[PDB]
Amino acid sequence: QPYNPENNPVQYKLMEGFNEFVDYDKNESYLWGPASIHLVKNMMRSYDKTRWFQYIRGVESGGYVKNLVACVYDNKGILETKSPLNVLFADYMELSLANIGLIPFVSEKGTSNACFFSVNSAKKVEE
Amino acid sequence: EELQYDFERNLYDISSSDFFKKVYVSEFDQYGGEPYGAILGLYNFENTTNDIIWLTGMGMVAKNSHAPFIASIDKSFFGVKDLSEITHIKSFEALLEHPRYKEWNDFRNLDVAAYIGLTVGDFMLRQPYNPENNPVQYKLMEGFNEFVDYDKNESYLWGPASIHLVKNMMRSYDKTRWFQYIRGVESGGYVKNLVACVYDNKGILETKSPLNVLFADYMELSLANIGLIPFVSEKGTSNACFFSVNSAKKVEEFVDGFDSANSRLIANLSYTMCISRISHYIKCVIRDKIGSIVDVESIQKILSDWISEFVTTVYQPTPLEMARYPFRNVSIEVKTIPGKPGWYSCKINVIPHIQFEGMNTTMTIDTRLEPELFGTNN
Amino acid sequence: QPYNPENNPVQYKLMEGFNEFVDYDKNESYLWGPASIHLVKNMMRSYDKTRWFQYIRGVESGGYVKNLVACVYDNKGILETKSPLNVLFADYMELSLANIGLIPFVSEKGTSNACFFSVNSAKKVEEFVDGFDSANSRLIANLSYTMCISRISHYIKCVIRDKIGSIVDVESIQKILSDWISEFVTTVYQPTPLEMARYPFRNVSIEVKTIPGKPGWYSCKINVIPHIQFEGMNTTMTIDTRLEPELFGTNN
Amino acid sequence: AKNKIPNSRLMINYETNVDGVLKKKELPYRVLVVGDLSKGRSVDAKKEFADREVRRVNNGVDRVLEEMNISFDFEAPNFVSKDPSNLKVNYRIESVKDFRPDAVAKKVPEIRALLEMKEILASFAKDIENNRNL
Repeated sequence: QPYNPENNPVQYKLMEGFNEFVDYDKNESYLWGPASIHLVKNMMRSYDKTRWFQYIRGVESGGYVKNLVACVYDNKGILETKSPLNVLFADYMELSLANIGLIPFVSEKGTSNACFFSVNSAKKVEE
Repeated sequence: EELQYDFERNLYDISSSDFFKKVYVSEFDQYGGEPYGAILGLYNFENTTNDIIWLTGMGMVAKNSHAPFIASIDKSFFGVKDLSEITHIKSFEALLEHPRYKEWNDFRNLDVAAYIGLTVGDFMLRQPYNPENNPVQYKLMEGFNEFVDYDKNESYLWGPASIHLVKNMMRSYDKTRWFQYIRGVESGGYVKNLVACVYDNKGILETKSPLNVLFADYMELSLANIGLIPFVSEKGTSNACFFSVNSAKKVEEFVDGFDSANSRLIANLSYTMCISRISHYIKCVIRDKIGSIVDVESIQKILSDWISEFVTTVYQPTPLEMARYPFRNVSIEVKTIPGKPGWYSCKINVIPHIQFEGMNTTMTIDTRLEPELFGTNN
Repeated sequence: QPYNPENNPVQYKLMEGFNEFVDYDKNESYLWGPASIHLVKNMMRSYDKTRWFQYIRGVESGGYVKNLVACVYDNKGILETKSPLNVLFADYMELSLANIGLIPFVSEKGTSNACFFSVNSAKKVEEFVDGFDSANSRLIANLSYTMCISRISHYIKCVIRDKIGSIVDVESIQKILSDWISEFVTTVYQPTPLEMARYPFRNVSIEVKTIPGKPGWYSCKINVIPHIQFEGMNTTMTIDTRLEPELFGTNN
Repeated sequence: AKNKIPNSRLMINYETNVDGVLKKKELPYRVLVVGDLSKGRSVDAKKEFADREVRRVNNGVDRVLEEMNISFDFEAPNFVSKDPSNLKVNYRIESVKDFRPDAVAKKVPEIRALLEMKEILASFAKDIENNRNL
């Protein structure tokens, strides 16, 4: 989360006043990271708890990824939240990607969370 | 700082932590040593990503040493410069959804957090010096009682509620024996006679409430969900009480009713204080018969014959006479393992007497209860 | 204990004033003795009282070693006591030594006492996959048993020497040797440790059998399972809330 | 004697030996507290953390304090005595009542100079001398 005083204040020192410190961003260009992390970071989870890798798909089962680093900002309104994910995949996007051989990291709107519905390789599915 | 550097250096190697080597392997682990119980952090912890480790480490110890680490949280937590202005926040439940607490929500999910118990509000521990109020006890000739101080709004010495919290756990031990007696008015936390304050600005000695903040009713609750211990005051009464005594552990929700209830009892600090007292029984007393010839059916005897005097279903009159019995019922299924002949592996499970926590109520004029007065046939 | 006037005064003579007599020590260098003494001095105890060597382990059972020669000294404070033992072993030290094949003489802090929790030989403990094999090596490393099994050798090569010329059989030697050891094997447990340590072994087999060629010669083969001692245990506490569903169940 | 007395015809001995497992005294529920008390000014505080003997408070917070050499040499505005140099409060804490605005005036040498006059100056018998009555 970018650095604001009222939001995500830089932890200053015990005397050096620093918490009053802003950053400079607006639209979409302030640090990102690939979904692959949470994907693997769930395979790890799907091993300490269970033992195999069935527990990395769907909401109720595997990929849920709780509590992500969202973002909020006060441009003119009243702290309009910013979804943690790069892109807000719809339903048929979740599927129409699985056929291409991609793993979509779809978000629940507002919930500030995600889930892996599809976990397909790049291998062709044929018919 | 001398602990900040300690845990932050040995977070991934706690057994080598210097402090850990002055509470676990020092007095709790060693033979003739006297173990500790319920540490008391006199500090104030913010939402910083440094002070978050401090708890992560101290809890890493407490978890193992079995000693619920109680502390307090600064007003800097809620992102406000005056703790009194926390009353303005509607629901802290919706607050923690803010991405500013992301690091914190991760910590609440850790297992170690089930031993941390953070308190909100600070009691006034000293009355400032006036001649007509709290006069300095002068000497037998050196006139000194005529001596004033200089304060007004809100800046004259405070102390964290955590003290009275622990100072009630002590009380809930000399009187009773376990830690059921630290909640509610009638039962535990009442904290009688606090150091209030009075001052004559222009009116006629307008009293000042002993507590930092005058929590309302739904504040008492809307904090318990965040994993905080509010030290709420009775307006004017110059007293307090702990309604909630929850750890920082997440409460979850779940679909299955049983699972939902599990997480509600685990978050509850008062039980983990009690369950901890069993660990101080096992790794303490059974050490005596470490070489004696015993069996699966013998260890289930010694360990059960003890705890049996502390489990009931019947309720005794008054709270104190019943808080003698913390638990409701217990299972103790020990069993030998293959390979190691002299080794075993126990697995107990305790259901503590579930405390009251609140209730809804729908009143209504039925007029159907007694049909003899409103029925057709007459 | 080193010699001070107020502490451990030298017993002077009936006129020669000598009790006022000091020594010179401070940190850690004033006479020591190996723990092995008390170890053996407990095996002796575990013989006059009981008869075998089960009574040399643990607090409640064997090794307790009451009343040791501590030390006190007034440097500047007020007689700061000095623990009788060389080293103040912690809990996992008691164990983490037993695996190396050592016998730690651990002390109770302040109590001015000790106890032998572990009594293992220097034999390797191994591990193995098969559970039985793994347990074998755990009992063999244990010194207290090899002390007992040894006492059977002191029975055979000692007593059966009497009937060296007598006419006996495969079925007769299995009698004399068994009828003896039989009074020391049980399964039931007696109250208190001492009253039960009378019985070291759990059960025994004794299959002797004559060999071809040598007519008057035999070849025995016994096998003893000693009463396995306590050694430790893990424990997982948890709030189940599923034990009594009458309070948390749906139906209400 | 291990040699053992020669057995007579009627040897009575009287057994006085008793076996049994010793008792264990209860454990006082210890409460550890951890906070910056000395601010880095005490015998056990000035030492490395690897070796800080925990206190006990057997007596009370009055004597467990005095057991620690908690002094302080912090400067403060001067309004007593002559010459320059700000007032230097320098004394070790004995009891907890030391922070009482009174025990301070008894401890700080400079302030005690004014309190010393209030014993003599204010004790002027202008009521015994003024009350003459013939």
